[PDB]
Amino acid sequence: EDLDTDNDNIPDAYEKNGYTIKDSIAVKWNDSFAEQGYKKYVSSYLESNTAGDPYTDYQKASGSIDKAIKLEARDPLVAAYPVVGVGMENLIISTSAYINANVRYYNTGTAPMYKVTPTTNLVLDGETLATIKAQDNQIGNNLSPNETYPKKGLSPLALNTMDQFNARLIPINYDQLKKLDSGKQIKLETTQVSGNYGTKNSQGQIITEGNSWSNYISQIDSVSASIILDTGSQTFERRVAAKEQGNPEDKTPEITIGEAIKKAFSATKNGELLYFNGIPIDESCVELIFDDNTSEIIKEQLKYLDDKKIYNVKLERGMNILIKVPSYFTNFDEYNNFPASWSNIDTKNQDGLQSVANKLSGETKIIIPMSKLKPYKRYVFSGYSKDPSTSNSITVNIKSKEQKTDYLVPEKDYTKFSYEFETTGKDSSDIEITLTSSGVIFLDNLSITELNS
Amino acid sequence: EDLDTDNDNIPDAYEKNGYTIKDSIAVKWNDSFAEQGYKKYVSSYLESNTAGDPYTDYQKASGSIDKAIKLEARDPLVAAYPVVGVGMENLIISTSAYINANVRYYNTGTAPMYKVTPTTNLVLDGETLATIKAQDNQIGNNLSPNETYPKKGLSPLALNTMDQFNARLIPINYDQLKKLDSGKQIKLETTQVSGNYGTKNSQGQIITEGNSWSNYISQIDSVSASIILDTGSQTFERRVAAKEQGNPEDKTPEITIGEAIKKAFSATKNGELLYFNGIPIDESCVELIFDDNTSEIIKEQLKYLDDKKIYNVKLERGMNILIKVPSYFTNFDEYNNFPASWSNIDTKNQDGLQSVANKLSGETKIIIPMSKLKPYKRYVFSGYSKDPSTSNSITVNIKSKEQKTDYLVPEKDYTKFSYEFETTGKDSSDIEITLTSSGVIFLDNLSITELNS
Amino acid sequence: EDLDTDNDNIPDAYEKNGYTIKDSIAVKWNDSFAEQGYKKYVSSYLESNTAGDPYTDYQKASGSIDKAIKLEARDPLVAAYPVVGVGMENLIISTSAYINANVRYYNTGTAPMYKVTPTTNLVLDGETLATIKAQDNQIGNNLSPNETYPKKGLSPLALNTMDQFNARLIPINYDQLKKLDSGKQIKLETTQVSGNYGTKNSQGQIITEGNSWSNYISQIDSVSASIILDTGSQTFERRVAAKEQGNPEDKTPEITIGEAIKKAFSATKNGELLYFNGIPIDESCVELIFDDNTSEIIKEQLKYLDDKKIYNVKLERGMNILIKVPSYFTNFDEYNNFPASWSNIDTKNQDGLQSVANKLSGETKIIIPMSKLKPYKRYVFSGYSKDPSTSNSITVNIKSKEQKTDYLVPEKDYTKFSYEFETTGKDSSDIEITLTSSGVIFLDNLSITELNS
Ligand SMILES: [Ca+2]
Ligand SMILES: [Ca+2]
Ligand SMILES: [Ca+2]
Ligand SMILES: [Ca+2]
Ligand SMILES: [Ca+2]
Ligand SMILES: [Ca+2]
Ligand SMILES: [Ca+2]
Ligand SMILES: [Ca+2]
Ligand SMILES: [Ca+2]
Repeated sequence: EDLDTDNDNIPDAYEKNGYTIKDSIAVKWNDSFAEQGYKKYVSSYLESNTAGDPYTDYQKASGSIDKAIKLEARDPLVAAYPVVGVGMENLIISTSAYINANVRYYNTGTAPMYKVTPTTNLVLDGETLATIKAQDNQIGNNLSPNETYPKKGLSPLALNTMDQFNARLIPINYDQLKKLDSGKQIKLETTQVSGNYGTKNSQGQIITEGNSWSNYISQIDSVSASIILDTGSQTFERRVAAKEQGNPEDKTPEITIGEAIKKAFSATKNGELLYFNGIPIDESCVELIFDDNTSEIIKEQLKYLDDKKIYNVKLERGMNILIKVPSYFTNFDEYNNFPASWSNIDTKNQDGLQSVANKLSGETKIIIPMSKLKPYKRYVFSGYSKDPSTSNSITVNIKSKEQKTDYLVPEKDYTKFSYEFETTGKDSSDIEITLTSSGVIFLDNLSITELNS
Repeated sequence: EDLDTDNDNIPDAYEKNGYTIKDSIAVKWNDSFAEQGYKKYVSSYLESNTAGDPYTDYQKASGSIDKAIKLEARDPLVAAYPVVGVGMENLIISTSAYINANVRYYNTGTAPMYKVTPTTNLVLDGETLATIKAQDNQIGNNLSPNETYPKKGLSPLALNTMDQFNARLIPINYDQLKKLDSGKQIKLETTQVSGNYGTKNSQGQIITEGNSWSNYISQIDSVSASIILDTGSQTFERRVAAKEQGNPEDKTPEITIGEAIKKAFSATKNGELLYFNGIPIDESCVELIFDDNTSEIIKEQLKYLDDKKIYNVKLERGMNILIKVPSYFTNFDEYNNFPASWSNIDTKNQDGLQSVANKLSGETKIIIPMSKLKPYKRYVFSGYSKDPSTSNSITVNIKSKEQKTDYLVPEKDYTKFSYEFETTGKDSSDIEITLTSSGVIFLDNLSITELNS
Repeated sequence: EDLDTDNDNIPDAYEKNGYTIKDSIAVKWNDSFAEQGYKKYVSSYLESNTAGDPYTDYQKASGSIDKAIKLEARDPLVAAYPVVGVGMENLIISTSAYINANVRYYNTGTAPMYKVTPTTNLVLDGETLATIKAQDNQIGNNLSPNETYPKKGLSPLALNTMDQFNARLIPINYDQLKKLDSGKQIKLETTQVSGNYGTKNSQGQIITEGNSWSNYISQIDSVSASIILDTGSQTFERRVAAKEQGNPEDKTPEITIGEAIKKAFSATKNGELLYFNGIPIDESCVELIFDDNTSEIIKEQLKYLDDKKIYNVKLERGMNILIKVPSYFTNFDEYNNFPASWSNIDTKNQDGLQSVANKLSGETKIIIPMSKLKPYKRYVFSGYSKDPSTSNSITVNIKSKEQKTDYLVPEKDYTKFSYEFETTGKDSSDIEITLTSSGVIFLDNLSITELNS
């Protein structure tokens, strides 16, 4: 109808159901609008800023905001939130002594952040040497998403001043140098970052002076769940709005984990498979990492669902989700990046997850060279196994810093198994993997994924 | 009706009685609204800000305030009040000499506090070495309730500057080092903290510039009673509005201590039992600590009440209440965390406080290992005893720094007994507890609670 | 009609089709208006600022903006965007030691930029010595396009102060001088530049105080493609607005690469040939340099087009295009700047690209003196070859740092061939070029172009 409780130019009936923006006006969603390229939006009819960002639902949906904001933040359920961190490129120490850093700022959010003023800590071993706020020489005027300051091809900015105006960074005593010579080196971490956001005033100009991102950080972090996606080299962090559990007046729409991922990362869905930029981010092709609360919530909710899939679990406020695209992934259909081919593989099957499976009759042993491996790193080998007989056990031998010999009992249906090991030393013993089964098994989606060192 | 004396969008009749917020409008409370999850609110019809905070009754009730504010502060009788303290994580001294601290700020209130600027004192023994206000490098942009700055996983921020811009902390003379070498160490206490609160302006943005928390601290502290709850590791401080005694024009609603606790901490009530987060905070399961004025007020009011319970005493302005969840608690029904089982215990009874009691025929002696004990600490052993005969006396022997031998005369009904002792030295004599009675007694709710060292 | 969705004084029908400004009002475009000197403008009817600059479509089209802005930015599809860089004219080092620079700012954009405050890095070899922001003494009040500060005839401005107020630039230790004496010299690069833009207020005056160019840099860079033109001595950088691919609500007009170049550089078109300032910038007379993404996009789009020309490819958002006017260019019609004439050239032909071709029967060898050559530089020799027989192969011998002997198979129609070599040392061996073919070939548009050293 024409009822607007929160006065954001979108009718309450349109917000409760689907709606789309055409010619800068909101209209009812129709299933025939998807082939033209339109997207269906849903938002709370009792709140103008469903996601908690400075931009209302209408501004996000109609694209009436800064054009450097990523389109993923045009969804009213996805918050435009800059994530900025400081990377320490180089360290210089020279005479007490003086210390200097070459650093570069990174942005992994959905919104640009003007006037970047990071605050950093200098910690050697537990003890924090100094806390430094960015001075006038170390302030970035612009920082667009998926971009750095200084940009690519430019040297990292210098940091040598402790306080305002002119100052020199200096350890308090010779003990710092004494423990530096022993073999202890210095970290750098970011405690907070200050910056501005852009709005259009009554004169049509863009102002970024009185608009502070710190006025919305606590609000966004309290009404949303965090989803992080790592692709080995690039990382993307997103916040998705979720409804309150015990609040009856909370009208935030409810979406699942897969729907939230698709909304936050704008991943193309080809019927059922989900692709980010041609890289499959489907549930069975990636590693999912959760904290204790999210893990227990998902385990509790899974038993009440017949499908029993992570992507079908309703998103809830306070969730932290990490997605790790496997470094090595083979499915015997369209991708096999392993430098060395597997042993005793039969592709003549039709019982696989997507197209076919691997009919293993005996054992499979793989020799992985360490040239394409990262030393001093923890890895996880994951896979999907199928055994209708449920009478054969699989024993696995993994070569690592400590030799691992483990046993597994496959189930009737496809079951995921993951084994964690650690590799230390580049010029060390070669990594060997072996798995032997009593009879004939089905294997699919074998992955090697890096974890924290 | 439609009479609004204070002009806060809530009718006076609705405020005097119960009311609830539905579709952003206030409506009469109905007993059938509780099963939908709604809450009943009451507030003064002669004051827009009943609790004394910057947010009016309508804004609190309808949730038109900053979303990082805890839901306990959505009650008009509970004030959104940040409680911020500075914890001194590490101390570094090195050459006169120079001193540096690694500190972290903590928030235990219901509202976020922006631009945290604490003021701290450096006291060694009585004499205050220096008073330091937080500089630009030591200011926290955001500080959400139940969160720290820097957040978990980040090193504590450094403090080495005395005055504005650039300065070095330094003792005035060698006497400081002379008495430091003797074995005297340095404390750190917070005298005041400066910060901002968030409000939405006419343009829909959030501004935290001219909004100071110091404009409301004295007002809140003068029209409210303080309730603190300690759970061994976490502490929560709340302020609950109370009416003036001699003022006839004060229309603040009157609530009891149990109702105030439930409102302030959002504790679930399962008929009669009260739980915070699964931890029972019922009157008989926790330790209640009061100052002299509150103690005498409660003792005076108890004699005029037939029920004779602390939680049924009307809350009054100026009250200070402390709740300490017992470290060890046994009730013989659903909880027994004592590492060593009790002696001569008979659970076959039906005269207990909730389900059953302990039928002790003789004596009970418990040997508590000091591995799960805190040395150099004062402890209290509390319990509930019942003796219909009223002819048997109970003598208790408690091993501590000084051996305690005390006598008790149980009453006809259940009576609470508390004994205070001190344990000194980790590698000291083991703690022994014994209590002997002439005949058969009923024992329930035995608790061991830590006190100040 | 009279429908204005974005309220920029231009009807939507006029924006969708062509329109022109007459007597400060927008009117329908007519084909008879071109002979009077009028230009046809197109812009999005759903956005007031199609290009993303602080000036709306009407202000750009009608010339209601600062008069120092170049007329190329009067097109609503071309953004008024200043490009400012710092050129290091001289370096002085003298005693640790002190360092001073003589520098001059350059502007290669379409808009003037007031209050220029560049930020620069001092890098010797990887390590960044210091980052310096322009102080009060090094700020340029005005910087017009194609102009410098200080202007021509004035000495470059001095830079010797590191921080605010008064400071002296100084290396941290003697290691800087130690590696300077070895033969390592210092670069200077610009990380960012701050400045203002001019707008007219309600009183008719021009204000450049609160108008910051950093509020529009990220917006312009995200909705436009960059085109750079280098003419050996002068460089011009432009941004041309392009539409979003997947957005159905993006109404930005679509133009080709040649049309975009003509719009951005105001190049006169004499039917088909395109001239910048009498220098032909036609597709076959210049070198086109693309990044990987633009190269693959253009290759993909070319196969779907019958004409198969770069200038007919539709411009797309995110494109980076570089145009290099060849240093030496001969076409046997109206231009031959080679100091030494070619060998075995027959101009009696009528099958050339524009007027005639070169009928080569045998081989062509050219001796190019190094007096008009730049030592330690990489060069490219390009040309167009035609062979209807398609039975003769052409072998080329190029003298350089390494002697190059390459083979080529000409096609039936005109085909472009490019060969890259490097010349090192002014007092080195003379450069020789030779190319021999089995039979009779057609040669046209022979060019020598400088590349990066
Ligand atoms: Ca609405
Ligand atoms: Ca809404
Ligand atoms: Ca498969
Ligand atoms: Ca009222
Ligand atoms: Ca009121
Ligand atoms: Ca009991
Ligand atoms: Ca228009
Ligand atoms: Ca327009
Ligand atoms: Ca020609």
